Amino acid sequence: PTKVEAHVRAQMAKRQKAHEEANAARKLTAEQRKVKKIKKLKEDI
Amino acid sequence: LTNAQRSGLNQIPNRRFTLWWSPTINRANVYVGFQVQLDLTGIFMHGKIPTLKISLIQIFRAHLWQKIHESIVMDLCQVFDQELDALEIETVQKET
Amino acid sequence: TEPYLSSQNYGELFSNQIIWFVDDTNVYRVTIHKTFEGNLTTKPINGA
Amino acid sequence: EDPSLLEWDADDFRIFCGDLGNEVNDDILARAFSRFPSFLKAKVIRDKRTGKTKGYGFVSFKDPSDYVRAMREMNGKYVGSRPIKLRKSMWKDRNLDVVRKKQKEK
Amino acid sequence: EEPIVNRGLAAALLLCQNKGLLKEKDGYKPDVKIEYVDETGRKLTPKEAFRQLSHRFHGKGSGKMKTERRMKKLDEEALLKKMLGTVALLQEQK
Amino acid sequence: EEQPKQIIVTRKGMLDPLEVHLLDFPNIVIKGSELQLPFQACLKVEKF
RNA sequence: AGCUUUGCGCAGUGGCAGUAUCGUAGCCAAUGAGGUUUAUCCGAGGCGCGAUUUGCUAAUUGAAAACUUCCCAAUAGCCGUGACGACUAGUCGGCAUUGGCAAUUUUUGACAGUCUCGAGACUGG
Repeated sequence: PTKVEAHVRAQMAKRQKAHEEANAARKLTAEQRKVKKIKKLKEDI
Repeated sequence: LTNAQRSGLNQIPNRRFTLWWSPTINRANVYVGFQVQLDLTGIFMHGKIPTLKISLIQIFRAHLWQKIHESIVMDLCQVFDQELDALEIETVQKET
Repeated sequence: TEPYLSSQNYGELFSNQIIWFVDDTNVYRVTIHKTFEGNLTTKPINGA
Repeated sequence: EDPSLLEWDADDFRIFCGDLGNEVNDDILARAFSRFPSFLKAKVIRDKRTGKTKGYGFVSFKDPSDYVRAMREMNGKYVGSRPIKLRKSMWKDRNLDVVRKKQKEK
Repeated sequence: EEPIVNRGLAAALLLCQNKGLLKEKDGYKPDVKIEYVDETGRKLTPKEAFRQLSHRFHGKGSGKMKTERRMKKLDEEALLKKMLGTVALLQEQK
Repeated sequence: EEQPKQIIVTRKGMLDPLEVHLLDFPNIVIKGSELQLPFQACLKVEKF
């Protein structure tokens, strides 16, 4: 019984890994947070 | 389902009734003969009983009459090959 | 209807043909619990 | 391994049409699909020693964008005298069912 | 509960019975057996004996997919009847 | 390979639904039992 | 810089799914739907009609369940016998097929079980 849900364990690891991939890209890497915090704080004086 | 399909679904028990009482309805005393032999089947149908024609065609569909005759012929020759020498038979011949 | 599993037919349980027993009696079970003043409860519990 | 499957493939996609009228359609199918898009190769399976059509036919399209519109529009469309039924081609040959058997045990 | 006793046969019969594994004519008994078999020797179901008869009658057998299902079904019977408890005991590792 | 071909129901009101729900498996045999086996004793052991 | 709220979108774990989820082009609806509780109070959708894609796999019937078969003929150890051949009626080698190959020296089983520290003992009542 360990073999079939070991396959599906590798596949759900693939699935959770793909969720973490789609969160890994589109992440505001290190400075896109900085430019969006800037365009939040720097108004249109 | 449609009104015509409900009609046909209620005529289904007439089909099983006609097929049930077929040996005494489809005889020659009951309907004087205009004996139409059923196609690819050895049944004669005294009287146009179209419900019985549909039921007996659906029984003998896919050449069941010829398959019955072929199976009985080949099983009988299987019997005659099983009992060849102890009836003093040289061989059998399934005729063409 | 198959011969029910009698005490003279149970010897067929142990040949090579794999056989299961399905006991479904204990599937739906309850507990009936009283407190004296007020009312009485019946808790459905898990079964097998 | 029949030596005739190699006349359509250019990594192009094949639509499978079946339930076709065996009295006709030898080039009627080509005539009908030729309007979308251009010159292509569309065969009909007419078996030998008989000259009778086995039903099904394979129309190989250049695009899988072309394929979706063609499939959706000509599904059940009156062609010769029977409405065509459309599915995707199998081509389960040796080099893919060996891979399928290797994917079975994994 | 019966052991197959060494120097003894009858305990094996009491085991297998428990397990349920059991014109001037010639003048003679013609033991007609009418039996339907495939090429492998298996005793054939009358539905599939009629199917073999009708394949030979119509001259057109099954397609490829139904022969795949039928052949894989026969070796499913062969693989089943030639025989996870030990794997369950080894997993019960915890 | 691990599916059974003979299933024995302890309680007699289950072989008739088992006939209905196992028409995908006509290879299996659903018989009743004259001997009932106390699998509520499995409930009584603390582990199960 | 970190925390965090709200709304929306994406994916994931789980749960639910015919008193559930929706469509509404027909009408009505914050210019108030719908209100028996608390009514000089509450505040959101309501009534009808109409519904609830796709891929994979299994199983059944059926002749056939849709991806480019059956049949006939022949070929693929020894003891005897027949010729051919070789060597002196006998012997030997190869070839061929017109009977046989479970009764002590072989190929149709004196084997099987037990016990003791590579070696022996016991039983087959």
